Amino acid sequence: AVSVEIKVAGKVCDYVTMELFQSVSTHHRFKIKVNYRPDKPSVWAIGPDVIFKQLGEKVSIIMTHHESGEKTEFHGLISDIHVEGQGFVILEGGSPTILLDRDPAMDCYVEQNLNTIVSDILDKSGVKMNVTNNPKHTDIIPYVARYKETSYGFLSRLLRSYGEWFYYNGETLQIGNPEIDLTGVSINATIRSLNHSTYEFDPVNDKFYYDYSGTPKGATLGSRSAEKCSEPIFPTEAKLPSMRPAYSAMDLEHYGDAGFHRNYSQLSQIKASSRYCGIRLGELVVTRVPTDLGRYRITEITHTVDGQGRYSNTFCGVPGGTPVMPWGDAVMPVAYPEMARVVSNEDPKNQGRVKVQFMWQEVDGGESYWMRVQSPDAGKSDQVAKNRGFVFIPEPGDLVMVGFEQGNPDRPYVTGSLFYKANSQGAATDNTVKSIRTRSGHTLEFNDDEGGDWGITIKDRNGCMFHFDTKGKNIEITAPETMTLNAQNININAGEQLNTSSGKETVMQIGTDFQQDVGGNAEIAIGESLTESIAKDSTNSIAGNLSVTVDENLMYDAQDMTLTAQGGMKLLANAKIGLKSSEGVDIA
Amino acid sequence: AVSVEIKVAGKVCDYVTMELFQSVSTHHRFKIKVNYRPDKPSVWAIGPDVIFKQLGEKVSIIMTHHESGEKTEFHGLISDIHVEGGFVILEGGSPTILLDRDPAMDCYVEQNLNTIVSDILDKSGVKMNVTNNPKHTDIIPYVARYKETSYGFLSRLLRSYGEWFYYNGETLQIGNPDLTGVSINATIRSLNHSTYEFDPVNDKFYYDYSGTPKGATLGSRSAEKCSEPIFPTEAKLPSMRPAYSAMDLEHYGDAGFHRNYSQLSQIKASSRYCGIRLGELVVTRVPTDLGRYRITEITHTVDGQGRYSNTFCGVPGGTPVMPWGDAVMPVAYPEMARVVSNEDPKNQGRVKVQFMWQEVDGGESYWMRVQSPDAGKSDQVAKNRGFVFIPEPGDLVMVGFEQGNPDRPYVTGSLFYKANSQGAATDNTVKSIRTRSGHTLEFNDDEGGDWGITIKDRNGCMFHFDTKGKNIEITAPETMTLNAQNININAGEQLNTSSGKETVMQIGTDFQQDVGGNAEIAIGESLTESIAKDSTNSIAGNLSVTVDENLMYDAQDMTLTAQGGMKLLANAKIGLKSSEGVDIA
Amino acid sequence: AVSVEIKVAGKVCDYVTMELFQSVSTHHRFKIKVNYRPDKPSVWAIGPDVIFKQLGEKVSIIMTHHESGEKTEFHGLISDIHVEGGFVILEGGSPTILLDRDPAMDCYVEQNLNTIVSDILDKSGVKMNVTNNPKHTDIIPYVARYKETSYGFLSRLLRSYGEWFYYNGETLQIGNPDLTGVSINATIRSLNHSTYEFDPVNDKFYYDYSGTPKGATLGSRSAEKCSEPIFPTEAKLPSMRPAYSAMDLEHYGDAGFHRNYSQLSQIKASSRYCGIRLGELVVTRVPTDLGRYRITEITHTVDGQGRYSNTFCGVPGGTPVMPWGDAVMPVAYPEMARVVSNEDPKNQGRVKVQFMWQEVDGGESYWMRVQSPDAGKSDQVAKNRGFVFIPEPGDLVMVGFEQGNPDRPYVTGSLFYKANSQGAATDNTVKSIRTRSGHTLEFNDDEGGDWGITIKDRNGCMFHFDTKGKNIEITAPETMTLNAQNININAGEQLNTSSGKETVMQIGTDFQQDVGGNAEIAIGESLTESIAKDSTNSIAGNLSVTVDENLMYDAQDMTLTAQGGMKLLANAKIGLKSSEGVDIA
Amino acid sequence: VNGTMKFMIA
Amino acid sequence: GKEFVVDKAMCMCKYGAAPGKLMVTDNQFFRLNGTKLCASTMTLGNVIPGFGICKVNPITQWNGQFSKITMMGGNPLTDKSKGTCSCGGPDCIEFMQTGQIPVPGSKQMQQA
Ligand SMILES: [Zn+2]
Repeated sequence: AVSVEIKVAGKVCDYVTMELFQSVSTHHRFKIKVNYRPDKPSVWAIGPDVIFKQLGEKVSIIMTHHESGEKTEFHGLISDIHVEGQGFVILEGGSPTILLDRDPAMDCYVEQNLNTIVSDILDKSGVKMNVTNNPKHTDIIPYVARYKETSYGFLSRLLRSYGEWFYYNGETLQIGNPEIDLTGVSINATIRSLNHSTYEFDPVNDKFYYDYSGTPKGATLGSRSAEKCSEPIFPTEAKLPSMRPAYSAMDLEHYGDAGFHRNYSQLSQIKASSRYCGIRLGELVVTRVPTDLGRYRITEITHTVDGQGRYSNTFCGVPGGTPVMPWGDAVMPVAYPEMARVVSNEDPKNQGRVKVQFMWQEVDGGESYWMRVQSPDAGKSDQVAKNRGFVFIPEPGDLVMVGFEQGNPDRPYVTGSLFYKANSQGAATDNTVKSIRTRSGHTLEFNDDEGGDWGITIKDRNGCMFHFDTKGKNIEITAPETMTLNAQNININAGEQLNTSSGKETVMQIGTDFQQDVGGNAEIAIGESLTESIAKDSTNSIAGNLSVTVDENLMYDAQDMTLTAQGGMKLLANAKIGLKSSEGVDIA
Repeated sequence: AVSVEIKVAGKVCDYVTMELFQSVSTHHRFKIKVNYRPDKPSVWAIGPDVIFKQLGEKVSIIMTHHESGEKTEFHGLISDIHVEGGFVILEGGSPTILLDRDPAMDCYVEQNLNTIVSDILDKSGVKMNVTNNPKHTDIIPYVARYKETSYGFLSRLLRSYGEWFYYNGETLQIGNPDLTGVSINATIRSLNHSTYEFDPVNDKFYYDYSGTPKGATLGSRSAEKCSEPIFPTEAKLPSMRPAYSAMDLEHYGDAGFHRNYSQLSQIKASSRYCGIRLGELVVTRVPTDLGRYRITEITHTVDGQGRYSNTFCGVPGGTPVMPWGDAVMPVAYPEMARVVSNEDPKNQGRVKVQFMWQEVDGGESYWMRVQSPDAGKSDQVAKNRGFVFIPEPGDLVMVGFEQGNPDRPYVTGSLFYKANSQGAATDNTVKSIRTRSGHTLEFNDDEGGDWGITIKDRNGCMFHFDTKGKNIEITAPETMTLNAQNININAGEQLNTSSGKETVMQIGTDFQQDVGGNAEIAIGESLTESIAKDSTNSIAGNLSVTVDENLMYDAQDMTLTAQGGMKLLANAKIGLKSSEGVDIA
Repeated sequence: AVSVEIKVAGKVCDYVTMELFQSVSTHHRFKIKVNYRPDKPSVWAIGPDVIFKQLGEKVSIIMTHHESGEKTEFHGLISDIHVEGGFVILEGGSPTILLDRDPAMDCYVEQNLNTIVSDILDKSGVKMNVTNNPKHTDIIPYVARYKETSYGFLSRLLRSYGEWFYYNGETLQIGNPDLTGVSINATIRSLNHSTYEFDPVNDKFYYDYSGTPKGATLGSRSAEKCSEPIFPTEAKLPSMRPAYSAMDLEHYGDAGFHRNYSQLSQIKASSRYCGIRLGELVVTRVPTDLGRYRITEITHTVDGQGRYSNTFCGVPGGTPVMPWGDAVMPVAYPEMARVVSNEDPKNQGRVKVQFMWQEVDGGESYWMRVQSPDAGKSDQVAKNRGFVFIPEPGDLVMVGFEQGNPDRPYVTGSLFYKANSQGAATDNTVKSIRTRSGHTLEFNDDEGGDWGITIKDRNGCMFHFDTKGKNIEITAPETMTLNAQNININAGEQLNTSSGKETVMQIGTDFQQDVGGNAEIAIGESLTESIAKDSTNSIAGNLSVTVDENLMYDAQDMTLTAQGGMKLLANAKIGLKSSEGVDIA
Repeated sequence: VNGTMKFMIA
Repeated sequence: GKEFVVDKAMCMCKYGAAPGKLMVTDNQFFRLNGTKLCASTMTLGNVIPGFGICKVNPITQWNGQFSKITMMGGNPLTDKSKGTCSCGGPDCIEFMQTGQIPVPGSKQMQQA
């Protein structure tokens, strides 16, 4: 009925049994039992080697229906060879994506779309495959991380998390929607909850995206009966976060509708079998019992031929018209804090984000996208619109601890910084030093050594210093250049002696009265001339004696001069006493 | 001797094969193969779609024993249907099964097990009889449903508290309510285990050691005796469930110990008896006794020929707690949330946040502590030593979970998103600490610009450190006061004093002024000077005084001595009034 | 031609069937079906509990080949017993099975593999011979046993360092010491892989590319050549375990490469010969040479008829490292700990903490890095640039784990629990930074109260920005010094100077005092003024000098010039005393 | 010049 | 009394018919009206052509002086003072011009 021909490296294979599993969400896998005729040399004569040199060789499986002429063709590679025994060989392998699932590695992609990511992943591998790279989501993804995943694992998780069809069609690896009797039919229906919603907070845009359950696209009659039965069972809305980061409202809408349609496809399905090789993967089949059971899209199919040559066929189907293919073979990774190095902080969005380089980018170079830096205090207020709290953005070259929001490697952030070897002198003796230092040398330091330099210090590199001496209970303010005090009122109160000392000159400018009240003696010593000028009357009152001793001449000038003594006057001179006047002298 | 009758939505079901698994620790599951007679319309005549309207319908299985009269009744719902060609397969189970298909987020703040269970059961449309009688009636400060279905969350929470939680055939029970082949098994297990839990709210280290057996079959005692010498070292584990009191950890440890001890020796048997049902004690006699062996799992099997078979498993009767099994503990990873309050009634600096899942519909967490870069106490501080910056309502916080428990959240930090922050300054030259009132401590590292440190507030006070110019500027819009025992103003160059109004100098004792050179004084108004004792002046050069107006000198005795000549010149008369005369010598 | 003798506690066992499984990567496991003859008392006469007493009893299995005379010897202990109805089934396995039943916390600080292995085996009550000769004799700073049994911890730790760790049938070996059917298999595997590891303590980056093979057969070389062009891009991965040197990562990458390479081609085989033993080398020949293989696992089966069969698998001989097998890496989550010291001998700001599981019995960890909100270095600072507040002993910290590794702990932050925190202020008013002495930088945001900033210590010195009053207060208990080249004291309204005892103006060169208004001086005692040069005084108004006592003037030449009249008034005589003459013109 | 003046009694 | 008697003051005796001029020698210290020695009560004796010839038949007292000035044991003379003579009678010598000539200066050349 069906003739199956297998060609290994272009040569027709003599097989006894063959199994071939194909799926739109999992590797195709073939297992072929090769016959070795007694006349030809046996497997032991050829050897384990020579036989093992067929690893990676192409395998072509062509299944032909003689009655209808329809052909199913599959091209794959060999990944396993078993030589056991009169002695035969087991050729195991499948779609070339099998050899894409063996290289777990760490990598990242910055500001790239799905097309470029898939092209780069497939270019870095040595497996040869025709590729139809047509993803629907054409937007640039800010950051994607490959976290200990194989090439196939990373690509599968990334593409299926975006709703993109990603499967081997038997000849080419297809990304994106392709836009394309029975013997053991079996229809099943299950109770599934369609009352679910997804959420995602975007801090770069400060938006809370919310998506509720969408509308069915591909639904059979059993699907509708199952949906009707399940509607009363789940009256509460199940809220879940997005497994994949969402950067826009439309992005979350697409994520949510992909999830809803996966659920609705699992609402009811078909499990059929036949002996017809024209039933292909990813195609539509209208199933009839001997009448219509619904149109179903084939998601997986197992073509097989036993020893007698009796071809058989068995397949799974989802309601035809489902926009998204089943989620299978894909597992989202879980990421844990990693040490990294800051490479930049010139954030274009001006949000305090930094760009770091992980430890797996140390040798060959590279950097991440912009990630938030966690702060002990951060926020805003009515008086402080922006940048409230602790704002210390890391400098390039800083060793940092990078945590991951939720478990997602695509959601990294800086949890903090580390003092390892190249930037730490450690704690002082018994700690005792707690300092905030910037890159210019601005120091805000507390010294707790009560037997040493106990106190507080605010200083700069140039020499400005402001010191609390707790042991001595002193305060010092030092400016190498000018120091200026400005206030409406200045109050310099000293409980003991007050000292003022200028190196050059003390200049005292008073715009109004000058009150000086001395409770004790006054001692003025002037090393040069004293010049005094009064714009009005000068009054002096002395309760004791007045003694003025002048070494050189004394001169007094006035308009009228009255010298009245309550006791006696004595004018003593050594040369002369002249009382010349222009009007005469009178004794009265 | 057993007859089985199955009713689907009250109508007798014609079946060929029946299967029924029941457990005190997981779902009950049945699988009924329904016969379709050739004369009646086939399944395809009805269609899969009309056979699918039976989803969610009630299935009653009654197996009766003809001799003894003991019957066992089971009530469940249909979850899966398979129309295979043609017959129908009804794969359903207990209503509990329909509670395990809706993973979600939720949180319960300061509620007991009874209220949480009732709320979970009221949020689902699947209805069944419940007996909500948990033994732990205390309120739990915080329980979190983390990516969990209703049944998964309930099972984890109730088994974590040592409570019975199972379908009994007709009712979801929460809280403690001949033979063919026998297989009694014994194993070597460790009874030398302890649990620890530190509670920081009350500052207490709860520690529980392994307890004492209650239900001990002779085989379990034999296994325990054989196991004692094997594990001489006590194995310490943390509590996967938060404990808020010493008695709480005592109960948790006892439940764990009983779960461990019940596994030392167990039974598994088979029969054809309907009296043997789930959760009950059966004295096992060899076809002399073997033990009490409360039934934990039981399988009812009916083949096409009509023979009823029974297989069950038994845990030693008298074991207080039931097997863990279905219960699974979730693992939590850092989340983002918003601070809604910082008004901890216990005054420990804890905050209450609102996670992203409780944003559209509202809600808030319990009190969780905020991690600090520096936190502690000392002899001279004893409280709040370190970095104490409690987040304000509205802040965006990264919330972490101690261990992996979603019920142990703590604020790891705060985040600067689009709304919160402007970016770093050019070349990241600004490093600031600011509070909500506008207080600022800023370091500016831009050596080409405003390099220096600044302590300022929003009203105008400032303590700028101009590093480029090596200057210090202290500015106050109002009075500035300098208080000390001794104050020294030391200027290496010109020192300047200014005042827009009067300058007042108050010296309590003697005042000293030493000037190295010239002393220039300019007074724009009258000068008044008062001296309470004698005034002494010594001029080493000339003394010159010029008075524009009249000069007056009054004293008791006036002595004018000249080492040269004395000259009195006037443009008018020179008076020489004297009450006692004038002497010339 | 193989006879098998089974001895349970030294007594010959009458066994119906036997299965035995030996492996170099997992447990040995046997299953013996002991026969009970009709003439002897049945298992129910004896009683399962009495039969259970055989838990932990030694079992010896000797399989001897009659023609060759070779013997295979196994010594294990019974772990499970199943009395089925009757017969008994013993599932004991190797003694390492009883070492895999006690998960616990533990830590080993500055120990080598030999000491850790000896400690683990000494703490257990399973007596077995051990050849503890691990190749890696260097000490390891920190090893954490996290929710791991003794065997599981030992397995993962010894297979992380590439050591052989397996039971040989009579001894627990740590470190390197005619077929019926056959099946040789080849696989495509990637040898283009590399390992990386950053050491922050040594500030180094360790990179190890894939090594070179030792144990390669023809199939291994063929598979390697076939898979060479399929993986052109190298896959970088981090080390599962920490590496503290370049040679350490070389060893880790070598073990990984050899484990990967050994699976390129492997063998499975069947036999009936008791000369093929676990961990031995056999030459596989077609009953023409398939290669030399090391037996990694082997099964010994005796059926009811007594016929002995053999199934085993082999890795290419010459392979240095055995399969990963039971070894599994644990995943750690944030814990709480207490800092016990911070005296880091490497002077890297690291702290030493004690976890909650090592609290009752004491114990510490190794030094761990402390996370900082700001940390790094610059050209000017070059060390300790950022936020350096090292935790103090007694602090409650949250300990995170780098990656998932329990052996890579670090301090995430400090916690304010009941004893650490006292609570936020009114509406969360006070934001403070305090050290252990009492130094306090405080921001008070209560605009209705003590709004403002404060820098203070516990001895009295204070710097207060009073934002409500717009004032600045600087208080020093003893002395306040102001040093600068130029000091300006600019008062908008008032400059008040007050001194308790003395005001001392020490002017360097010149004194300038410009008064815009009145000058009022009140001197409470004597005034003493000295001038070293001239003394000029200009008065535009009236000059009054009223002396209550005697007035004395001394000079060389005295001239009094009155532009009007001069008056000499006295109540007593006026003395005009000279030497060369008195002229009253 | 001022010349000379008279010393008399007021 | 109004003025003070100085050296070379014009004076006459009540008998001698010649207006002689006073001579001051006891004072070398107290000058006034320029450089004219002041006459005191110690200007006694031949302190004066002593009025030409005597005519008593055809200095010991200086009463009338100013008592508020003491110039070294003596008091200054006044325009109303009268002197005696041992050869004559009491209060015989009088004064008309007391030797004080006011020379006018720049101030006195503005008031005219
Ligand atoms: Zn005469």
